[PDB]
Amino acid sequence: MDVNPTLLFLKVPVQNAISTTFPYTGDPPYSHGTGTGYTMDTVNRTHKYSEKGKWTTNTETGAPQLNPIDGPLPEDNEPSGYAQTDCVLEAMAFLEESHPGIFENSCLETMEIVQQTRVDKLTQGRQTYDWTLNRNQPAATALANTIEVFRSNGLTANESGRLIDFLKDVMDSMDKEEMEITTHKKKQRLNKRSYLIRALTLNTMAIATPGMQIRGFVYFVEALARSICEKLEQSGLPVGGNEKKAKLANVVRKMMTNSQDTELSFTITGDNTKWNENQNPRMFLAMITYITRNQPEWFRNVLSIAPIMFSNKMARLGKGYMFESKSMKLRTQVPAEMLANIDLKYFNKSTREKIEKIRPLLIDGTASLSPGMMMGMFNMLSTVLGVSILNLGQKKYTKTTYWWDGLQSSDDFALIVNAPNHEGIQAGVDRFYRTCKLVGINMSKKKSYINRTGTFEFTSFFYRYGFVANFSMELPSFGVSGINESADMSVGVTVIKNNMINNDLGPATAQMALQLFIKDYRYTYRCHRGDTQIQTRRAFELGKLWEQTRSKAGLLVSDGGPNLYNIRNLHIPEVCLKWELMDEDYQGRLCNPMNPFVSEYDAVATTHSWIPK
Amino acid sequence: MEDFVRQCFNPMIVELAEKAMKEYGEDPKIETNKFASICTHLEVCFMYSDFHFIDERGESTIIKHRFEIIEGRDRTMAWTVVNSICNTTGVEKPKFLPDLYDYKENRFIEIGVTRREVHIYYLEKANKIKSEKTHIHIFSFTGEEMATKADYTLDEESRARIKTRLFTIRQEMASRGLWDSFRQSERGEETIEERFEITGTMRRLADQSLPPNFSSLENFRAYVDGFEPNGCIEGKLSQMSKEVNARIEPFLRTTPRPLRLPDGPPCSQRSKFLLMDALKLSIEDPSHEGEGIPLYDAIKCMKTFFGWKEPNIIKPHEKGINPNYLLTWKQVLAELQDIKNEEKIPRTKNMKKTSQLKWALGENMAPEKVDFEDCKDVNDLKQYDSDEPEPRSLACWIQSEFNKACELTDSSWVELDEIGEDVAPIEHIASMRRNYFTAEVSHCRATEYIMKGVYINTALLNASCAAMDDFQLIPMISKCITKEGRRKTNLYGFIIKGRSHLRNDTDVVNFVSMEFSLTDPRLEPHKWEKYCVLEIGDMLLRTAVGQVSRPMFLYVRTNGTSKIKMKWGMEMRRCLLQSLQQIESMIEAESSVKEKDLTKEFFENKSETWPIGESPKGVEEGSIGKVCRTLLAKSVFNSLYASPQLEGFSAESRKLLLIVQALRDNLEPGTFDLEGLYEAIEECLINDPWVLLNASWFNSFLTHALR
Amino acid sequence: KNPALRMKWMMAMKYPITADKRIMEMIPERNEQRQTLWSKTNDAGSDRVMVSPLAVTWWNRNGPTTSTVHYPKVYKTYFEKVERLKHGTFGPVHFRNVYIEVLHLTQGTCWEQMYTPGGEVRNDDVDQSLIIAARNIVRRATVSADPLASLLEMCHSTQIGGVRMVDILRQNPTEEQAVDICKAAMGLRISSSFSFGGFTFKRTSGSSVKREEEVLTGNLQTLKIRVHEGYEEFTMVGRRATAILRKATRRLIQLIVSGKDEQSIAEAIIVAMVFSQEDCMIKAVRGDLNFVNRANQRLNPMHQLLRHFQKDAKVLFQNWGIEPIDNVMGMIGILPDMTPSTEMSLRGVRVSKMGVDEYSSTERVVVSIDRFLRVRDQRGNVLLSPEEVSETQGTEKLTITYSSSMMWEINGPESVLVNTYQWIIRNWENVKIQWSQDPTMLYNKMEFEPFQSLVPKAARGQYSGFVRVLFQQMRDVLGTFDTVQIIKLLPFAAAPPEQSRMQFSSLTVNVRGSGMRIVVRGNSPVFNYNKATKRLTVLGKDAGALMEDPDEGTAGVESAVLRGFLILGKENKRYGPALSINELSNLAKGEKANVLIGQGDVVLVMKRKRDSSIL
Repeated sequence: MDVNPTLLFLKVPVQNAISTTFPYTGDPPYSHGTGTGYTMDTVNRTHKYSEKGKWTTNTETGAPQLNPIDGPLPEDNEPSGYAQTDCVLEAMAFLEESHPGIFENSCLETMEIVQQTRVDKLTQGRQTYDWTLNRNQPAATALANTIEVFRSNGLTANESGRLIDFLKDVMDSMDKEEMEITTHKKKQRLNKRSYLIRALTLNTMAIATPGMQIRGFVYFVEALARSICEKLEQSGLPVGGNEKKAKLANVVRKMMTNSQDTELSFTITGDNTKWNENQNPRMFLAMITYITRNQPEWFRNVLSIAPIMFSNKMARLGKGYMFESKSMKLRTQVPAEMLANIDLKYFNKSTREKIEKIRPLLIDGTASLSPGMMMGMFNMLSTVLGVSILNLGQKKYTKTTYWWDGLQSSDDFALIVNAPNHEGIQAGVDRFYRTCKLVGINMSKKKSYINRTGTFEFTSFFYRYGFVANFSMELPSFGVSGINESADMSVGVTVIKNNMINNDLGPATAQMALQLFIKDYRYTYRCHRGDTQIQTRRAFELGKLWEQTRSKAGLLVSDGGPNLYNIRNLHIPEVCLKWELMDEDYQGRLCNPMNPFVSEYDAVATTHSWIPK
Repeated sequence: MEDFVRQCFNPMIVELAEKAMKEYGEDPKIETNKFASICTHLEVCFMYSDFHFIDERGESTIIKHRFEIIEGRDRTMAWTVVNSICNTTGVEKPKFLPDLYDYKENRFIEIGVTRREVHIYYLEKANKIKSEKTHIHIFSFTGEEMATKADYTLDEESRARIKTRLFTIRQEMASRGLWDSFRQSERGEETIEERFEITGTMRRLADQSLPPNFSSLENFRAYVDGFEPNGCIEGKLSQMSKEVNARIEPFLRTTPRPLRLPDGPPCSQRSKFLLMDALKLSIEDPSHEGEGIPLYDAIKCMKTFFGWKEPNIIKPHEKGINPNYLLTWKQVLAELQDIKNEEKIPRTKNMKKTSQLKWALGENMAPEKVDFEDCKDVNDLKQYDSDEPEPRSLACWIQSEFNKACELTDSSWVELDEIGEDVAPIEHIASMRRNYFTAEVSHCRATEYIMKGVYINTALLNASCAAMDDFQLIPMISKCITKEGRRKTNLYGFIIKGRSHLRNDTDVVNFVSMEFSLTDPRLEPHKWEKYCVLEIGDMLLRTAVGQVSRPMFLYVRTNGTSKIKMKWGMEMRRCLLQSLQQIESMIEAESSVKEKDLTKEFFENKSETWPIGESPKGVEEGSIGKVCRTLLAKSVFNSLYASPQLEGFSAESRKLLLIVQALRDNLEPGTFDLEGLYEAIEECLINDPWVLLNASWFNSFLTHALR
Repeated sequence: KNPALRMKWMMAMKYPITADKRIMEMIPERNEQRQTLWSKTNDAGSDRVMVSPLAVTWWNRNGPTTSTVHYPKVYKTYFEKVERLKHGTFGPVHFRNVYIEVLHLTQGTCWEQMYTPGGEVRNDDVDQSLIIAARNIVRRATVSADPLASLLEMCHSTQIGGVRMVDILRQNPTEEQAVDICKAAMGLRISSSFSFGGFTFKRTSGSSVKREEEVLTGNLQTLKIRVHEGYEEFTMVGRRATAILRKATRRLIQLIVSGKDEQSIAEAIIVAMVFSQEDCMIKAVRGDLNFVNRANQRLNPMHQLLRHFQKDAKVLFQNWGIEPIDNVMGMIGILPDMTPSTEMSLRGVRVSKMGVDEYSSTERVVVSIDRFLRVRDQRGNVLLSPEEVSETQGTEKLTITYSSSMMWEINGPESVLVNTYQWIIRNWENVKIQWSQDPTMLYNKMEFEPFQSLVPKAARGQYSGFVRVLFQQMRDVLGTFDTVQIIKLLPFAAAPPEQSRMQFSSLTVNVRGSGMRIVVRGNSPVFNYNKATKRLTVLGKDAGALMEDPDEGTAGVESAVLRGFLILGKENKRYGPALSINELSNLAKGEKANVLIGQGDVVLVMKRKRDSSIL
């Protein structure tokens, strides 16, 4: 009598109606999760999980460092960052044994790209921290400023245009005692410690964005990790949709069908939330050194620079804080540079406690965070570690009646464990839990569940009895990209086609997307169909065209003609789709090369393609 | 130069080259010679692996391709194929990615083309790669050809054809007058020794980045290089604490309990506009002079009413400015009359700055700006009130809101353009599904809300970015089509924006919104806490006892919106797409099990019953139409009430739903930490009414399913 | 986000376009309406002037024209895409889950859709057009009230490329399942070979006799079959699969099949197995077989078994058994997993390289036609039937027209509307007489069934009631006939009307998803009538010509526009000012007003004193 959509599941199995539980399917308008207190809590938790790790004082940045590796083994189920180097190396060795040569081929096939990439490759990317201006900036302008400053400071080897040359230039600049920054004329002298702390910065508006001196090394290490993952089957990256869908079915078939009827199989789905706390750059450096065994030393240095630099990473602290006095109706803002020495009476209990915890780390308005990682820079290496842990589960390594396998993608994991009895299943799951704890892999027991094999999910790819329900992508914008008629039409139709091909977009939904596309395009460009009664200035001349043409379907949609696109015919260019139907006189007028208007996407060079003023 | 390559080489080969160079992130425009080199390499590889097949007996036949391309695909596919081939045939794993694989010979072959002499290229390639059981095919434009062991898998005809292709290509470059550049660009890629030394600061940093019990990076490198595992994992596990374990709690039917809802004062409406209680001043068919302009439409809609009274406050804004709302409403009416008195009315009219206008907007209540140095010594100077809002109990008004949002309206709220014809049977199925769903939902209130929000937000954004320092007036207009087929134009109220000097997308613009209504706010006053209620007229409504007079209320409220929120509210059309996606996914899920397109009996059958509600006698079902309307209403509610709380609750409760589902199918499920999941879910039920109603739905489903 | 808003706002101004200066001395300073097509302002940082997109439209519509050369030759990529798409075909879609640009169609969430692109290859225009036309006619006639007479009507009421299809049929030796069925229904001679399982079966040695056998299926279902006893030699002919088969009394001994791909070879092998009438496959039947066509009519058990095997045959392959093979030139085996093997093959089914092909036959026989188009020769074996007709559909090199009453829902909703109005106008005299005398039968005419589909289901009964009441008023008022209105409004009355109070000012017809609107009064884009030339245009496509009938009112009053009201022509300021359609519900019997009907014209209307009733 009163609506209750959840009750739909009372007859429909949940896996079918999973889209019911995705409230947004878009980008919300609030942007909750960025600021300063979040950084405070992140640093505090990172250093808390390493509570018993050894403390030391850095010699270059002059900031404390925490090393939890090889620390005491955890005694409780709470998260532990005590990852043992020997266990990690043994796991990597076992992975190599099961997949001989993998690291060798990865290294030798990546050396070329290490020696081939150009400087401009760094231009592509997300926002970057500009040490020159001390604020997040576009990658291209940051690169221009960096080359300008280095040229001023007499470091012009990067002029060769090779990425490795620029990395050597960065090394030389970092070795220099001090440098000059000229802003427009204001000159700033950054000493060795100042420049070093700036270069190891992690700005926070991939939540964290490193500086520019660390881009190339991160790129190289991620390239090696991707190359290693490619040969790995359990790795969930960098495959697309269809292959990811097939991975789940293949794993289930391998684990279940081969097993005897007597044997019992179970599957656990688990989420590794807050996955960067317990993984340290030092363990990554260890695995990197292991990977490049018996390899040229220059390549080893280039590849190991990244985790070495990250282990001394400095984390910036938001923009600051905002205080308000209701009594006097006043508002003020304080920066993070003054948060080191300031009263704690303004803040509340939790905020003042966090400030108390993080006070002894703020160096020059930038906390020091050696342990733990930051989101979205070394994801592939984490996937490599996960697949190694999984590979350690074969029947030969386990040396037990039970066994297990599964998939890991560094954000979600699924594990199928089978054994002759229920006690066998319990033993298998417990042993996997402990083994993954030893390496520092943390399984959240409050967001994981176990059930008989057949039904589970992984990276939102919900799986039920051989059926996958990929929901890992959001719907893009079906609007006017704002270049020109033909350009916008082509890019948008290609966008919808591509989303149909891979992102698993239903046909009917694609049809409504095309409908809304046509609506928005006509509204924006004021090119409405001649038959429609809508009125505008452009409709006058447009109307004339509708009368002149002998074939309505020949006219381009931008010219007021009908939209003949559909699921079957989406890849064809709009101009080419109406080539024959277009009247000969219209064809000649439209594509006249001598037009005065003209002095990626697939489109024809018609007169409708102009550059906006 | 690239034009010649594009026009001569076939589209497929150039597309493959473009994909390959896009994988490596190299722009073709900057590197011209390498473009031609890669195109030629791919072409020669494909020709080497073209028109060659293996018969069923094993002999070589020319018409199972004899040659399989490995370099014509991406890295992942090539690696998978070569791994499978090696595992099946037990062949030594290649170090690199081979160009081609010969099935008859069951061996990997590499293709090489060079501008200079073939012998140097073969020598360097063999020294670089050839170590054991490897074959390379080397060709050149000079017409000289050679290979390994003088063995050519290709016959004489194919070799001659490839030589002719190379010769005609070379003649083309020579005619174009650019072969000299092509030859000079080749240099053998001199592999001078590469040196990368860590020194100075970096050496210190590296030495300070090792595990415990290590003094320098070199010691660790030596240790790991000589490392070989020996039962370390077993020893650590034996010495690991026994208490650490991921125990499985037997999950039976009796274990789950309903989510504990918060206690406190009831909730309150917080939407940008009224949903159940909106009122419309409508003109059936706008045919007046000067159409399209929102101001004239608003004036005409206003002129249709004559029940204006003297405004007075019935339900005042407790924590706010009550009188100034009345004063600004009076100012709005007087300004509209003044506009009526005009002759050459411009497109829009900006309200003059007045005390009541500023006070209602909040301009005179906005704290000023001053550096922290000059205000540190303030007794009550505190950090912004980042305190968790107080808990609010569940209120029944949100249930009624959703119920009325799911009802069937009597107008065509959404108008969609046309597309091409459908020829494929799958196109027929897609069109059928889309048309059925659209006919179902095009008359639902959710579409009315969508269009109202879109119009309000687009008008507000245009006004904000048009005049920066003017307090413009903006009618809340919505155009629809009745069942009969007359273009109805409804006006719900008015909005006045504040100063709109916007530099950042998150900059907040303050506006004051006045919305008509006919609901007595003394029935459920708690629902109305942010609003000021005036009684600005009386309306005559027809009932079984004639034309009865009832009060006409006005809800005035000061709100603020950000440009990104404005765009979010301007892009609500995607709710229809989401609701479709949902119903289509359910269609596919039910069809796959039966293995047949089931939309025909899903929609037209009218014999299916999907539980969609509850009644005093028990649960209640509906129709696929009710299901579609419910899903669209849910999507629109989620869009309007966008908050992190909603997404958090949905994400944390999806897992509980999945576990209950697994329980239903007798899958013997188990939970490592059920109480932790319960706390994580309940962490999102504090004050929001939408999330509280969702939790109530979840509890109802829990108590029903397990029975 | 930003680019879309930026472009939306930029296009607003008068001269948002930038063009070279030459345009100043090449196009008129303004438009025929005096609108200026350029501005003297020069683009910042350059010498280009600012102009408006109105100049773009002016150049597009009446700009100087040039010869189109180098365009077809330069664009060699997308043109092939167009050719492949248009000349390609389609097929049935299965819900289970050249080819590098059609990924979306072929593969989806959980369904597969076959597609074979085209290019410039294959047969000629006339043969393909005849085959497709016959396929459509047979497929539609499958579901008619009586397929035989219906099919004859469609064949006699259609033409191919401007030439009546009967002449082509009589003067064309092209062979196809649909064409053969149409010829057999027409009573002419058809090929001796019988089209079964999608391939043509031609006997060339041996013979057999028919016996009625009851067989218990593997699913415990008893089926009666006409089993053939006696050695027989058949050839299975198909474009992508040609095979030679021997059969004996309940025994298959040899089958050599050659096909381009493994799928066609497997289909031919399955057809051979089902035709062999082997007991093992009878024991291999699983599930309940109730396969039916679009008409839901039960078919013979053999066709049901063939369809079931075509669905899948994995559980049947291993059941045949294992037998040895010998290595021979041009000999290929058949593994249970459908893969050639040099050392082993599936029982009684081999694969060759060349196979049996090349020479064809020119033999024709006299045949009889049964109730549901099942063509059966004198001997008794089934020759042809729509159940064996392929689902492939493609394109027509030359225009093909279908004037029948059930081919309208093929070219599209616009075609449905145009053809419904063409049928109405062509039968104007008879339809007028029927409407005047016994309109109830007219409102039940099947010829209006397509229109009922376009009109939304939710608003078809109410539309029908409004139309019925309006037409009753038109009949009972007299003296105010208006043919255009009758033709425009007649088709909406097909549904079983119900009482309503709405006064529809426009009715909606769904075309290509978007819903067009046709106004009850005056002209509409869907329905336009030019009295200056006396021509009816439907969506821009001519529908015929109207001749005024021997009834008309040429002096105002029109009683079939407003339900319960009579419009009295031009407005009169003396009467009550313009009213609203909604308000009209309060006027008393005989009252008069100056209602605003629509557009910008006022019409005086009087409320009918009487009341027009309907069934």
